[PDB]
Amino acid sequence: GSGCMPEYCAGQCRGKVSQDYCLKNCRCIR
Repeated sequence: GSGCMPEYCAGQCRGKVSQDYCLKNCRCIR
């Protein structure tokens, strides 16, 4: 995606689904 690097997403957002919301769309899931 755009607006966030993969290392920013996975370094703080848990698991694989919350990471994948950040990778596609730059948000983290509930």
